[PDB]
Amino acid sequence: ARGPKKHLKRLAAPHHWLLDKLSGCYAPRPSAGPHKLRESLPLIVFLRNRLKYALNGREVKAILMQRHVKVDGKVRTDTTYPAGFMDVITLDATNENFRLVYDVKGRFAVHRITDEEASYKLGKVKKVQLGKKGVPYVVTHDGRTIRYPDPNIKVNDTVKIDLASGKITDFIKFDAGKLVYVTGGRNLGRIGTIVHKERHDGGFDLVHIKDSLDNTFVTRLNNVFVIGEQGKPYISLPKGKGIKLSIAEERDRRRAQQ
Amino acid sequence: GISRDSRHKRSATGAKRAQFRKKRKFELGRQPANTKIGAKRIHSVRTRGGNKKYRALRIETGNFSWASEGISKKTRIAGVVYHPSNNELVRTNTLTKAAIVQIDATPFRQWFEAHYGQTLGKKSKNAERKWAARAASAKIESSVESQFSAGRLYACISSRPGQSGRCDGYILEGEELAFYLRRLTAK
Amino acid sequence: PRAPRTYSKTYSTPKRPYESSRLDAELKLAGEFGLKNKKEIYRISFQLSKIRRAARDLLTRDEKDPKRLFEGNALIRRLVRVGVLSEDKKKLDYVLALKVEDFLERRLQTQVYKLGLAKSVHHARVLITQRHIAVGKQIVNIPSFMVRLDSEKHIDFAPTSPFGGARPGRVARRNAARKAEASG
RNA sequence: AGAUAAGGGAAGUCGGCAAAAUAGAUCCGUAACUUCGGGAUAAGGAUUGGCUCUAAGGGUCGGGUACGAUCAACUUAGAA
RNA sequence: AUGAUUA
RNA sequence: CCCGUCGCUAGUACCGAUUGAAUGGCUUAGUGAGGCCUCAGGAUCUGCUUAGAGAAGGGGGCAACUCCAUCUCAGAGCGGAGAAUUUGGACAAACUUGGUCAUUUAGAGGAACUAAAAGUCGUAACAAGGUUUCCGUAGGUGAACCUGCGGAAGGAUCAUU
RNA sequence: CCAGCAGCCGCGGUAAUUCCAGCUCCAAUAGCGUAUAUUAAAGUUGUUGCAGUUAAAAAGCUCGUAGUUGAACUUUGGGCCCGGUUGGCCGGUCGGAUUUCCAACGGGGCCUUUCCUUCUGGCUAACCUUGAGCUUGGCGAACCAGGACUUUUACUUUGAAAAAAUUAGAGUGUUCAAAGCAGGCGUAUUGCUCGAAUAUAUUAGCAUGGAAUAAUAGAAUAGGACGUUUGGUUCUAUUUU
RNA sequence: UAUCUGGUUGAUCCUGCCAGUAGUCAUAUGCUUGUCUCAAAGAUUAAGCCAUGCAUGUCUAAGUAUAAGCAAUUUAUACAGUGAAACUGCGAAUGGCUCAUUAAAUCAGUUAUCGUUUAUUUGAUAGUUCCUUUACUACAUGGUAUAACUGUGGUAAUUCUAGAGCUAAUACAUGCUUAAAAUCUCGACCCUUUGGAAGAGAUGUAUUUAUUAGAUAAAAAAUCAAUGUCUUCGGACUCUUUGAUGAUUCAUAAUAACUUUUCGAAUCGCAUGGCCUUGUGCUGGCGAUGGUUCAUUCAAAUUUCUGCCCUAUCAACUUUCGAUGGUAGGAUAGUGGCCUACCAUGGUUUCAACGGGUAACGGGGAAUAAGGGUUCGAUUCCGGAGAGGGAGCCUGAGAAACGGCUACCACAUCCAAGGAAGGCAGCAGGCGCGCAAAUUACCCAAUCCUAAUUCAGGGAGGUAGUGACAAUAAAUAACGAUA
Repeated sequence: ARGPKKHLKRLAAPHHWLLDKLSGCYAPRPSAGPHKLRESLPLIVFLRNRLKYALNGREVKAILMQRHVKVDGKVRTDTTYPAGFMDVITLDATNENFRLVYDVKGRFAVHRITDEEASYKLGKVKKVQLGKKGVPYVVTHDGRTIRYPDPNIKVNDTVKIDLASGKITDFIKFDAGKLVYVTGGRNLGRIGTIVHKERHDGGFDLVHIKDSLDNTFVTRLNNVFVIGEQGKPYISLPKGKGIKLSIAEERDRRRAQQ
Repeated sequence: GISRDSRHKRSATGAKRAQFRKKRKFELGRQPANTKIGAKRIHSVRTRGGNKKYRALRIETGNFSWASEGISKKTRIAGVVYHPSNNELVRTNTLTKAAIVQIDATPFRQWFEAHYGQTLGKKSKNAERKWAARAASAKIESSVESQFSAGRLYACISSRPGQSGRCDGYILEGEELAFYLRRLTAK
Repeated sequence: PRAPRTYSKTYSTPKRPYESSRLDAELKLAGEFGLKNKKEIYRISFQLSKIRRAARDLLTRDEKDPKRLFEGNALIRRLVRVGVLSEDKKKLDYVLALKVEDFLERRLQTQVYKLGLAKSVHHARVLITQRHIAVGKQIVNIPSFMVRLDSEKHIDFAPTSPFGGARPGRVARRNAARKAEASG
């Protein structure tokens, strides 16, 4: 439409932000950033509709502008910045550190953690190439662009980063039998320990994935996110850890605590 | 303006599409260049995304490569003598890509003399050693040697001067040289 | 631009209008249960049809089909929670079988009459709409309530009217002031 | 006997009588009606010089038990 | 050969 | 019970001289604005290079003579930007003229159809309907209709060893 | 037989249950009628699911292309086990849950002439490998990277995917309801906390287990498959010298 | 909640239609109208015309301020507080309105960009720019306006403008400033001949062209053109280096040149700190702005497969003057008949091409039902199209823009007749058209967006008013005694 869009109505904003269909006919458009529009949680909806730390967008803008807030160790004083997947946010006041991960019900969770657990994160490599002057480099899922990594690091691997620089603390390779996390689709929030995969040369490599109740499924290799080895996650995980129990067990569950 | 789309053409079955939209800016075209020789004129044009586009006109000199030697020198241009697309470009002397032209041959000759020390047409220890080592490769073939006798050498333009502002190309050798001299001599 | 508010009706007119059997039976029901509107009766029949559609399109499916299990158990639990269905008839065919009289007997107005605060369902109607009643610790002035039997335990009069105290009455004070002036 | 006439255009006159206008060639386009053969050059429009070029169209002699040499016509199309 | 309208 | 001509009233559509009329779309041809692109144009402003003099000022042979700045004015090139105007091209609005496609619409008159409480002429059909009806084709006549040739039973016969 | 009523039948021509008023009564109820379009009715569009002797509807009859449809047959059979679902003595818990179980149901595997792709590798696997009953050495997919022949579809199962809103539907006292996605619980001064499910989603496209049904090519004037073989032609090609 | 009924007959069974019946986010109208909650609303005929008034402007600590603007520095002699106008930089291409066009076209799901542009964000990223490169030149930093303003003014009118005098920049035009090594060329000279070489020019990025590398299933022998490592010159010979892709002339590196030469900070705010060779010496922090390349993100444009109403009283269509392909070139941001030159004659069709109509924008969806289905969908969300009909183009990353210009056509306005200014299918409001449709109101409080930016602006949006379009709940009466 004659140029880029700038506005966003409600009901075109995604579902998993859980924004209400009343309260004004406009929605927060994620300004461009290190994550996409849809698989991203803006800081306005974060502070205003996950924590209730503010009540009005002016107040959230007040907080972000007076710099009580900081994501990835930087203030980031824009009201509609995409706080995407896996990312870290640090609040000096209350000394909290939120981590942005998924839950099995298909929503952006709120993962409370400490300052040292904030100082490292995880990032799936999105691709690898050779930059100018013969400098091999890679680029992750959070717009982070990193130079001179290990030659062992190839595509679909994961890296653990220092957050004071963009350099690497260490890496994790891709192979059969590694703990993962899913990000995209019906499987949003699962945690499922690779059993095998399949190639289909020409497009759409698929991966067989199962969580610890033996329960399996299949997902696209660009929707998965590998988090380490079986047993230990490399980070802390939210309540449930990606299981997707039945509807009836959860009804009975709620009827047990009431 | 000149469009570049297919909403003004017919479909493949034979149906005049209807007029549905107005012409756009992301479907435009522009006039040809009709690039000539002498008194270098390079207008630049603003394009989609800034990204300037030096529309050559009247271009007098250009770059030319000799690929068996890998060298590349600046040279004048006598004129075009063959163009596969149109003899009109040949006659009217308009430089484009794939264009068979004649060049001065003086930098290649003098470079050959300075590099190998071997005469055409018709002392120090270091230069003598250099030429003695580089021998057994001054034996290219008859057609290029004859053209160096004449002082007018056949080159193929491989640039797109209306898109780049550079008439650049390479000398013909061997097979396509023979092909183009056959095409030229057809009478 | 305003996201449109969902709305959906809650009743349905008779297919065939003038059939004396239907009319005299539903008039009997309205004049016994203290109603003004064939609309309320149709509304109740529409609810019954909805719940039966759930029962029908569930019992078509085999047992241990988790959809059947979940939806039927939720339907049973809410229907027993409101009390129109019993506490020992949970086999889903009684849900197919239920009656408009059961829905009306679970309403508030006739409930008030069963508890004995009325002497007539019309007295219950005016008591409800004049707010001399509350089902919890909050006043309600709507007959169609569908009490949940916990409500039965929690019934009381209106705190802001006599028979549960705290004030003598509007027209009571009016007559008292009139007679105070009259005696003087 | 031959010609030309501003503005108008058959108002002249028995009547457009006389005169004008049209006119070759190439390309485009072509109605009703019909004995289906025609009507039809229907109607109606465009182009046409000079000069410098370019393209195609040929004849005959030549090959161990694809191509060359040589000779002469105007035809058509196209571009500056 | 035909027997006007309406009941 | 029923058919058709003819007669009166009203409606609906069709044919129809009028090279009918208007409205809209597509469009050959001709003229063709306007921007854009290319060949020039050159008002105008402006930087540099010298360029000699009307003659002050000071410094030095202190006597003629010399050095440079100065208000002044040609003259010459070396350039930068540069509008009006201009050649050629592609885009192509709009007008004129024809053609064509559709949508409504006028019309002398001609020939139909339908509706009308009690119009005229017959009586074709329903009984073997008083010449058994009907089908096709052809001719005829006020009108139904009649007649010829073949066909059917929906016939008035399921029937002559 | 006027005024007029009446969707349809019909009423009204001096005894109107139909017209216009009064009374009564009924229907729906802050709504009720009318006009026009549309859906159910409508099996009066017929795939489910119409009719064609006479009610409207079998072409005069035959040939014939596209289209639609198209005979039967090719692996069955049996055994042996394994483990999952359903109940089932004993209840060995005071309506939950256990063992050997009489029974059923589909699943996984081996053999019966049943290769239902194998070469390089590392796991050598189940290791004939056995040290005294917790030991050194069996045949690579059971882990993988690559080559390889991978004859085709239609169908069907499962999954990925189908933007929200909408529809169905879990939970929720908007005081009920339409709604909405909120709310609930404290020692009510520090505060704590479950939600915002799930399903449907035509055709088409992707992976996927199956092999009934329908076609689909293979080997017949053998340019037919395995061939450790044996030659010749051909190019490619790592290690060294 | 898988329902039937009245009407052809003297009566009967049937076919078959009419009529009844129920509903509609289906409209109009009538008669009546007390309440709470929620809320559509000039689409249908005219995408017919529009008065008036609004609807997009914008700054910090931080681009430029002598406002001859306002408070007061007294921490400040250049200002250093606040601050209109103006230059600059962004945005004005989003939003909002309508549904006229358009029937493989838009659109929906689903692919690709190994075929391309992309401001902004987000992550990385310019020791190499003095070219006889030694006097050729300021690098504790270089040149020019010009607005605003001063005053002179000119037209009847315009968001009309000229003449003269200043002055600014992150505006224009220019421009140097830090190592060390390493290969090529020349090449003085010794001359060696095994051949060694002083001294000199280049190398960053970007454009354009050409070349080379960008890889690698397995093991030994015979030599040479000249030994190559070090030598017992018997030869031990190992050591050696290149990533991704399903797949590339991919990323990337290096040779040889092209360029009228791209970028490589002459910008700005706070706090002002340390070494002493005791100085306007040298270093030093937190930021904002901009900048070449790459990746990312918001996009954009093309694009694969499948699907659209009625019509054969539309059966052949396309190709003059592009239709189908090929080659080459131009143009493009890029592929491609997108356009041109030449050549081959192809491409679509009863499996419904092509032509006509459409009270046709498509879809998510809406009404109605047991199932199957039929009808509608301008209309809140997604994608298209348009700004009275057409055509063109500037600025920009992004427009074929209409609350932007230029022209033509039909409309229409102000005229002191020379000329000037416009497109409500934006919010209100008016005429006409009709069966058919609201106030010329209040606010940026929320929801979001934009700017230099927390602060401003926003008829986007929210609020109230008209409102029986539809939905939810629900008053008008109840309870005693006496005949």
